[PDB]
Amino acid sequence: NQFYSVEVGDSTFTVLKRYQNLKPIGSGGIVCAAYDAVLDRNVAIKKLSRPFQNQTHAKRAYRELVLMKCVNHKNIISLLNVFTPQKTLEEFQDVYLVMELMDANLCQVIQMELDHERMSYLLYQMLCGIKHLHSAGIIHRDLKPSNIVVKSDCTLKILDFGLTRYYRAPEVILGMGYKENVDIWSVGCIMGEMVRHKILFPGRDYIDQWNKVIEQLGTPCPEFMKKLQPTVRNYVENRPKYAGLTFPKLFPDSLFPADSEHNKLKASQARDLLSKMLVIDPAKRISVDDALQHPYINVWYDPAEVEAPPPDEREHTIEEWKELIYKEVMN
Ligand SMILES: CN(C)CCCC(=O)Nc1cc(C(=O)O)cc(-c2n[nH]c3cc(Nc4ccccc4Cl)ccc23)c1
Repeated sequence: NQFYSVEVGDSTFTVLKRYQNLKPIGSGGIVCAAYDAVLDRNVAIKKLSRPFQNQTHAKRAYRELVLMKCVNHKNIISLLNVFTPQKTLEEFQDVYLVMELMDANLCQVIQMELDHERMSYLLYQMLCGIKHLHSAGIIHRDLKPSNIVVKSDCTLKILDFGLTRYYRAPEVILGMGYKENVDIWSVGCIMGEMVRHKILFPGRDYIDQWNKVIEQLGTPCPEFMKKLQPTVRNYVENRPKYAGLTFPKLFPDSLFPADSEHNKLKASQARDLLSKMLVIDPAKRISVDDALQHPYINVWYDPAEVEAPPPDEREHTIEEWKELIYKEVMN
C-alpha cells in the first residue's frame, strides 16, 4: 500500500509514505508538518475532511483547489501535491493538500516588535500577491493574518482566495459593491495592527465592527452614504455621528521607535500610508499600484514580482460537489 495512517492531534492522517515524521502545527484547519523523503524537504499537509459535507464548505474547497492550480506567484500558495487515500468516488472521504512548510503565521509575526525593514517588506509582498490575484480577476475580500504564513527570511505567502471578519472592508460589511482596492482596506488593518499590537476593529458582529470603524475614523461623507442601498443607508445615516481622530492620534508617536532619524522618517511615512489605506470611501482610498509606489514600500519594488503574469459560479447538491471535487483531485 502507498499509504499509512497516524494520529496527529485529534485527527487521523492517512498520507503517502513519502511524508514522514508528521507533527501538528498552528490552530484552526487541520494541518501537519512533515518531512517529504522524495523532495528532501519539509512540507505542510492540510487535511480537508469531507469537503462536500455542505454546499458552503464544498464551494470553498472546490474554488480554492481550482485556483491553486491557476495561479503562479511566490507570494501565493502553490501546491506541491494533492491526494486522497480513497480508491473510489463512493469511498471518497478526504483530500490532502501539500505545500512548503514555512516558519510562522502572520499573527505570530504581528506580536513581534518589528522594524520598518521587516514591516515594509511584509506589506510589499502582500501587495505583490494581491496584485497578482487581481491580474487573474480574483478579488479576495477576506484577507487576514491567520491565512498568511511567513519564513525566517521574511518571505510571505497568502494561503486562501477569499470570498473572523475584523479585516473586511466597509463595502463588504455594508453590501456595497467593490473594486480591487477593497483588499487595501484589509492590508491597512494588518499594518495598523502591526503598529498598535491590537486588532483595529474587533467587532463581535458587523454592527459592532462598523461602530468601531466610525468611532476612530469618523462618520463618512454624504458622497459615500448615497452609494449605499436605501435601507443600509438609513441605518448608517442614523448612527451616532463622529468627527473621527487624526492619524497621529490613532497611531501615537509612542507606538514607533524614535532612536534614529531613519526611524523617525520611516514612522511618518508609515502613518502616511496608513492614512491612505484606512479610508472608508473606496473612491478616495489608495489603490494597489499607488501603494506599491509609496515611499514606505517602493524601496522593495521589483517588476518581476509586481508585474508577473497570471495564467463560472453555480450551486450544486452535496452529491454533485463530491464528484466535482473528486474529479479535480484525480484530474
Ligand atoms: C522546530 N521549529 C524550530 C520549527 C518551526 C516550524 C514551524 O512551526 N512552521 C510553521 C508554523 C506555522 C504556524 O502557524 O505557527 C504554520 C506553518 C505553515 N507552513 N505552511 C503552512 C500551510 C498551511 N496551510 C496549508 C497547508 C497545505 C496545503 C494548503 C494549505 Cl492552505 C498552514 C500552515 C502552514 C509552519
